[PDB]
Amino acid sequence: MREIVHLQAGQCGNQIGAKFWEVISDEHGIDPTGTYHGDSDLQLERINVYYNEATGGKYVPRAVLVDLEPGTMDSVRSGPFGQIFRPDNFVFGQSGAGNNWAKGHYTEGAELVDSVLDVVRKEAESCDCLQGFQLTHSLGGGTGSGMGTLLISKIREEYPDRIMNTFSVVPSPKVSDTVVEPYNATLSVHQLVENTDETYCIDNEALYDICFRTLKLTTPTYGDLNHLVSATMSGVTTCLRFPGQLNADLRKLAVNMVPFPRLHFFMPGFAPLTSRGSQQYRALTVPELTQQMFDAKNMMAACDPRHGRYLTVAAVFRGRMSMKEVDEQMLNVQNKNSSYFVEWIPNNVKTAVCDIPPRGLKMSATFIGNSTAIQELFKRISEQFTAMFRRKAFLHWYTGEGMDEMEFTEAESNMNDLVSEYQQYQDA
Amino acid sequence: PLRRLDRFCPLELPWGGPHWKPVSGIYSVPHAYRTENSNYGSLKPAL
Amino acid sequence: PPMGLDTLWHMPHFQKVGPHLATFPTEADRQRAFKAHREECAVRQGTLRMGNYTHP
Amino acid sequence: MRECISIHVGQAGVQIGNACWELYCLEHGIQPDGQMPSDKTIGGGDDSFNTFFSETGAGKHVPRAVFVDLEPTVVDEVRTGTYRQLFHPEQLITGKEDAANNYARGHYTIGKEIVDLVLDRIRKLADLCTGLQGFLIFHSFGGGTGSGFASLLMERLSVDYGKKSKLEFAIYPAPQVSTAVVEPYNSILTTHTTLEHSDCAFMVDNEAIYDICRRNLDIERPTYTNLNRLIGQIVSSITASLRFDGALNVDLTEFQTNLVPYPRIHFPLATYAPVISAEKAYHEQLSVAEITNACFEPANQMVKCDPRHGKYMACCMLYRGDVVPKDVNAAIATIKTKRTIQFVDWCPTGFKVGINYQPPTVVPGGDLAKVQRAVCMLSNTTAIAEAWARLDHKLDLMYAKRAFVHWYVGEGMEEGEFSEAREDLAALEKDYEEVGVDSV
Amino acid sequence: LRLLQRQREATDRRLSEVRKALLINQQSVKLRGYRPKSETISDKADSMLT
Amino acid sequence: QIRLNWEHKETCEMDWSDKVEAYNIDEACCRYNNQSTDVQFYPHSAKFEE
Amino acid sequence: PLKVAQTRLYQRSHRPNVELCRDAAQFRLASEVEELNLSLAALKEKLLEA
Amino acid sequence: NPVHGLPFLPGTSFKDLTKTAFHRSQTLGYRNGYAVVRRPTVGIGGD
Amino acid sequence: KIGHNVDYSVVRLRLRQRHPQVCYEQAQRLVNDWDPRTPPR
Amino acid sequence: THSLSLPWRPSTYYKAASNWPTLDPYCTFTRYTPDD
Amino acid sequence: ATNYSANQYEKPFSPKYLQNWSLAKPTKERISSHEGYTQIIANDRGHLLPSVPRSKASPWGSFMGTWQMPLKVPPARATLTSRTAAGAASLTRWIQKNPDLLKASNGLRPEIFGKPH
Ligand SMILES: Nc1nc2c(ncn2[C@@H]2O[C@H](COP(=O)(O)OP(=O)(O)OP(=O)(O)O)[C@@H](O)[C@H]2O)c(=O)[nH]1
Ligand SMILES: Nc1nc2c(ncn2[C@@H]2O[C@H](COP(=O)(O)OP(=O)(O)O)[C@@H](O)[C@H]2O)c(=O)[nH]1
Ligand SMILES: [Mg+2]
Repeated sequence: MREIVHLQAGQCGNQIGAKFWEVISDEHGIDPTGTYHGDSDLQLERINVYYNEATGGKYVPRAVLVDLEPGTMDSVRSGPFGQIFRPDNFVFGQSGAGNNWAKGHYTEGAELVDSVLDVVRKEAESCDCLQGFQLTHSLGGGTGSGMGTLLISKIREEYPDRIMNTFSVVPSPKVSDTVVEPYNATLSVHQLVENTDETYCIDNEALYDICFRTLKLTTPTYGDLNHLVSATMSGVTTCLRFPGQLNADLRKLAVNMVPFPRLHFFMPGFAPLTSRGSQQYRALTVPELTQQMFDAKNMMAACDPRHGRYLTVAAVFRGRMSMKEVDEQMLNVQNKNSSYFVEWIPNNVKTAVCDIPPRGLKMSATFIGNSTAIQELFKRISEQFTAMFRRKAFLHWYTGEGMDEMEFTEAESNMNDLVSEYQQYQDA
Repeated sequence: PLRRLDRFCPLELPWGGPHWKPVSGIYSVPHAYRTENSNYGSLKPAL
Repeated sequence: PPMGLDTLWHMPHFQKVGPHLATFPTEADRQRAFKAHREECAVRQGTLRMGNYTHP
Repeated sequence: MRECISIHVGQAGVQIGNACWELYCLEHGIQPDGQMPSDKTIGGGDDSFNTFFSETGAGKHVPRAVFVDLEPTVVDEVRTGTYRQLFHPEQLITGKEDAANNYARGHYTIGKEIVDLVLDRIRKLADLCTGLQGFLIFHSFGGGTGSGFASLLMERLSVDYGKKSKLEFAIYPAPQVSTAVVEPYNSILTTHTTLEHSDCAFMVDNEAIYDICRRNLDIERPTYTNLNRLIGQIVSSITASLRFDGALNVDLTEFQTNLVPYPRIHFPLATYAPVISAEKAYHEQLSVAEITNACFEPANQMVKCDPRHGKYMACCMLYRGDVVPKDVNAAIATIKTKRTIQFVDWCPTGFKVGINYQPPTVVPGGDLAKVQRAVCMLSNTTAIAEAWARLDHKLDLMYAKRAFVHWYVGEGMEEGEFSEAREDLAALEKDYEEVGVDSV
Repeated sequence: LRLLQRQREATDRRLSEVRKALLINQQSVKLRGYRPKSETISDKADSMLT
Repeated sequence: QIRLNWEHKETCEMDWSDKVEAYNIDEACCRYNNQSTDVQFYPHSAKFEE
Repeated sequence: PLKVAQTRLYQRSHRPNVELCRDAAQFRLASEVEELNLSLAALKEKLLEA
Repeated sequence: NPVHGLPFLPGTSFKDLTKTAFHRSQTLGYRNGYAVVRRPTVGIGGD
Repeated sequence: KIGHNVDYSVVRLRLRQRHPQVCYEQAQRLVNDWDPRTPPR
Repeated sequence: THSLSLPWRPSTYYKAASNWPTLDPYCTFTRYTPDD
Repeated sequence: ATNYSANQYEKPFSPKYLQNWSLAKPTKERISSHEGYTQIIANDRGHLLPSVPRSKASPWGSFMGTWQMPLKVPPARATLTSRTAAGAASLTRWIQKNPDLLKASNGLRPEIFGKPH
């Protein structure tokens, strides 16, 4: 009745989606064989949000797995849940992007976008009433960043009234995984500004900090990092698939968190994270949820909120809680920290409560926060970009794919204008 | 002569793969899978 | 006492050749960069003098 | 779906490819006869050999390799050796008379004869390639066949395939030892003709590997097989993402984008971090920090160029084995704080990473120890301008008197090509200078 | 007299100390920007650092 | 000497014949899975352990 | 799986003379059949009280 | 090797270390001109 | 009060790192947080 | 062998060592079927 | 000949999907529509009439053998980004030096991209 079509592009997108679909499957009670083995009727009443009906008590995801070279989806398909995807949803070519945005946007992704658009139309027009879209990708690569933005540009032309979410992974400040990554991040951000309704920015070393300081995991694999992104993905749409005292879907959050259309970059967070020996030292209560939720070492982007002002903050609570406690705590958070909240918005907090918690947990909450402190990631990307573009570092790998030299000038101008627009609301 | 201690470990995991169905413990949460509207037309609601 | 290594002899015939890759915005920036790199010859290690600062 | 065609040309190419293909067979399950020992699955079995091996109908895997030489005595050892049944007979091309340390024989007169046969065999091998990525060419800068005919191969492949990726595995001339007199002439000529027909050019010396084998490994008086096994380990760690699972996969197209900043500087240096003997491995923990720091040691480099004499421009790091990405993050964060490691201002990132869970394999008879972690670092540094200047001087001393040019001028190559090859690398000399100065 | 030029390394240390003093001036200027907006005004101390 | 050579060759060769029979048996044992036939119940005999 | 374990134990009993061996696979298959017997006993008792 | 069973939470995944073979398989390939998606038979390492 | 504490820290840091046998790598690790400078235009 | 099963059955080793006498010592599912 | 286009199923018949990794011909994406009927412009044995214009290109194709392709072949990629104006002019003049290789059937297909300063 309100369906979501899920897209994943590139290695980062496919590997995050392989964990996200497993997490949704455990939430709704789906075995690796594809059937349903739930123990409550509430896990079946809203299964059409993410699953398609098939005969024999079997359900299939709405995923469209996209990659330029299928080397990642081969390892995805061999996992414990890799055989539940429909075979026709895998779209692939023979040659990879090679960590090149221009290749994946003009050379290789142009020959592959027709089949992806066909699969998307097939899976989107078979729905009763489409709610929106979800895309997981990265801004440091060439497939998830190059063609992952081409998919948005072609989707928004056809369906210009649907929610377009992007759970992107943004570059880190300390250590780079790609050398040409500032170019890819700049161009993908320039595409993302004018083509998305919400954007959730996730920094890898923020997740490493979470797994090191809060979870005390000596050897966290990339699956452990992807688990947190999956958990913060499934919290945003938990009111579509489960009832609540106070309901809020993607559109309600998009209304409440976006005061101006260009300001839609959010910084996520997942509340009940407890280490392996200290579960007896803390109780699942709303004060001890909101104490961790607003914390700086609990966020998923590497920029503490003390560098700026919160504009709008949301918290989609899950579980059976007294919302008088929720209201009192979210008032106390605003009243105690007067200088870190904007003045011309009387209430900066949007609150949703859903009854059904994650399995094994009494209660949970997913932080989404529109803070002005997102601008320092943008400034880092811009100055790393103009360090290279001043001397034209790697420009021969982009213009040789047919690009124009004013592309990077235009993208840097748009990014700088976005930073200045964020600075406008820093000082009222 | 060795050729086997390189492709294969001479070891086994001391634990089996942890399954994700401790169903008697998942339902040990207070008011397991019970919504808020079930109190309307019942006896004694508290949380 | 062993003296430092020399700069290796080349023909004057191939000393008038210019570069092929222009990696600076303007010519003034080129002049400023080369007129800032040519004071630290005696304090940079290696032949052609494009290395570290030789330290204390 | 990830096939790459290895093109071994010259005695160095064939003797390197022998160790490379022994390790390729041993890493998978393929016997020296081209057959698996058994079919343990009923109908399954991994198809991971498709990167290197092409399966026939019944049970036999054939390598995707062309062995080219102009002398029969190097290929004939493979033809009558242990891996004779493994190789297809028409994949081993052989001339009657060799180039004999002359670029002109390999480029104009003798090497222009067998070029068609190698091109048709390359086309036939690329016909079965479902998902072909690029070519890998193994040669040496000092020989006649490996300098002339490899350049002619690049010459033909650019015409016949366009922008297809072609990585090099060159053997650079050493700064003090050599096994030839006319080696600088071949080096200048085959660098000049392939300054642009190569997307990347990984080079290793021979004296530097001698120093590593003497110092890091416990062995003295080594032979060429000990160097060839190390080069095979390097080329296996480069292509390990195509066949094994990886947290971060590294395609062959990623190297040219993350290691070649400018259209002529495409000469990075390779190094393998935990190259240590068994008894040294017994006393040493080989964590990610130790083997990340050991890559940047000047003594551990496989090319005889001091990195302290130049500036790092781009670094590509490939990890293998029991490797946590958290420790990779911490170790590369530690290195950027160092002052003895200096980078260039216009590349603040300077790193491309890749992690593969497959541990490196132990070939019997090799002196390397079984390790759980390994790094193959490919670093493009400005410090190579010492090597180009020394090669410039060595060409210069002979070209002042025009020694040995009667062997070249009398075989279809004019004198003027020396004058423009030397002028082009003399341009490249200050091309390196322009990218080493900081903007203020 | 060649061994008399062993004080050539002695001025390398002094050049290192001069470069460190430049770095310390950079650190001092960049730390003074952490003052509040009313405090950060033109001052004789900034001219001294320049 | 020729007779001694032939005796040792045939002894090693009987060993190899036994090895190839056992290899065939073990390779047939490896090709067994839950979703296959050619597999039954057998009584718990003491010869399964001897 | 009990069928597969019993068949693997049966086929390996027909190996030739010397290579009738106490491989670790034999201990693994004995533990296989013991573990499956214990699991079956638990499931059957619990079916009875269901 | 007992099997325990835990709830699925963001901080619970215990990797194996007795695993050397990380071979992958070409379950996604091509044909005469067509994208074949064959069924998976083996996992990671040929198991 | 905040301004006074900041200037006292500057004086104390300058006095600490001036004392010789201080190498560079213990001198760049004191004030090291990456603060990007605001957009060019 | 490694372990000591309580009904010790050494007869097949005795036969095999009777035929091939270079076999090394045997130093350290309980009933038969009627077919045996 | 003439390589036409299966309109929906051009993707299976693409030059790279048929395991041909070399340079290939471009296909025809549109077909002109003409009315009427054709005149006869030849006679028996295939000879063109004297009143019909001919092509100045030589018959038996334009194929460059190994011993006829030029020494020191031009670039294949040939991107001009971050180059000296004189040096990029030299590289372009190297491209335009041999027009016989450019118009060959198995000829070079350079991609002159970028702009020097
Ligand atoms: N690493 C390594 N280098 C080798 C090997 N064999 C030869 N070389 C190098 O190759 C150079 C000479 O070229 P060769 O490979 O011997 O012969 P070629 O390349 O076929 O040239 P021609 O003999 O003239 O046909 C020498 O300088 C060696 O450094 C080898 O087995 N391993
Ligand atoms: N944070 C996080 N990043 C990932 C993960 N997998 C891949 N990435 C990121 O993806 C980037 C590489 O881009 P990639 O998607 O592999 O290139 P593409 O396949 O051409 O789109 C790197 O910066 C990685 O940090 C993951 O599981 N978590
Ligand atoms: Mg030779």
